[PDB]
Amino acid sequence: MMYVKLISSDGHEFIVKREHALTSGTIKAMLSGETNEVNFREIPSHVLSKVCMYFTYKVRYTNSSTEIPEFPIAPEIALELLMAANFLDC
Amino acid sequence: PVLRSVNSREPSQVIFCNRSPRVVLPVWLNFDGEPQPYPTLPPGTGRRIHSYRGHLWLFRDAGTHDGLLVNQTELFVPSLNVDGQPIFANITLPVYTLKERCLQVVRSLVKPENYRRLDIVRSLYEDLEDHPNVQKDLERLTQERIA
Amino acid sequence: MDVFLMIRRHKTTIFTDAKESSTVFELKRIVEGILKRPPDEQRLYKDDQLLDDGKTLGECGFTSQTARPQAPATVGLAFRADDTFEALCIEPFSSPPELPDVMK
Ligand SMILES: Cc1ncsc1-c1ccc(CNC(=O)[C@@H]2C[C@@H](O)CN2C(=O)[C@@H](NC(=O)C2(F)CC2)C(C)(C)SC[C@H]2CC[C@H](CN3CCOCC3)CC2)cc1
Repeated sequence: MMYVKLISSDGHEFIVKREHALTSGTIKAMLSGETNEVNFREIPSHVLSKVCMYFTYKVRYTNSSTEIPEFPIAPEIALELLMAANFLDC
Repeated sequence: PVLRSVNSREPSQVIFCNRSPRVVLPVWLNFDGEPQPYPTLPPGTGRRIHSYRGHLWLFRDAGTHDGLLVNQTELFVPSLNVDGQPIFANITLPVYTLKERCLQVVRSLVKPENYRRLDIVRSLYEDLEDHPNVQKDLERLTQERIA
Repeated sequence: MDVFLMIRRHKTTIFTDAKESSTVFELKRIVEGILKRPPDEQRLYKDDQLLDDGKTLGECGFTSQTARPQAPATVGLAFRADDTFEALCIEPFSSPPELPDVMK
């Protein structure tokens, strides 16, 4: 499908399907007032990587009667991930 | 209260199946609408129990009070048994928002007093504080029904 | 049986879903559209071993349980430019801070 690129502070590039990224209203807006790229100056890769995994998880298991697994969040990343979440509104 | 059980006095048999990784606390709304606790179901367990038609159930994490879904909705009302078959109420994890899930993990690791010590924006303290509860979800469901 | 995976090379990472009945070549084609490099120039690896074109994803070991949406499996990528295929180099993600004391 259509893909978009989400870049972290440490310079890692993540290519995610647009519809997966549009899970975040903040990413949506950034995408539209062209480049399909977005730069997150304050989100490091070990957070943004986990954000992309959430995008995959929500899409698959949203509106599905399969037993939903627990989204795994380790303790060492939880506080940073929460911060990213509040900003991304996902 | 619109969200209240009704005294059918008509017995129904249900199987509560926990299809979550969480310890479930079954919650029964009495005829005056008050939430009432019931025996907990550990993960991977199910039980055949007795209830009556028109009685309202909701299902929650026993320790954290996080919201859980019963048959892919929030409320379970036992139907009339058919052919001797128990009605199945399957408790599943919802697809939480990333923020809510992140809050669940932090709350799990940080004592409520120390929430203010975290180096996070203030709006998020208040969020960590607003622990999930049954009283708040009942008002939402009522208004949704009104809609 | 959809499998969910991460395709990584250097500092790039791709998040895509594929069927267990699909192959390396079909996945190399997926890389094409996204990254504009032809299949002849892509080597896809599971761990340190090359995955042979025409081996189904499950055969390669990308089992449905092993590659899950919450915890995707990594399929390595290296590009063949000019003379030699490059060595596999997947840069690590940032290291997390030390857990704060309150959490500790
Ligand atoms: C094992 C397990 N694991 C997770 S949950 C669970 C579990 C466990 C027990 C159940 C019993 N079931 C109900 O309590 C259903 C449910 C709800 O529908 C209300 N309710 C009613 O019984 C209401 N009464 C009435 O509606 C009427 F009289 C009009 C018909 C009522 C709440 C007003 S009386 C409840 C009494 C409780 C005591 C019992 C007698 N003993 C045996 C149990 O303890 C000791 C003494 C007789 C009934 C169900 C599930």
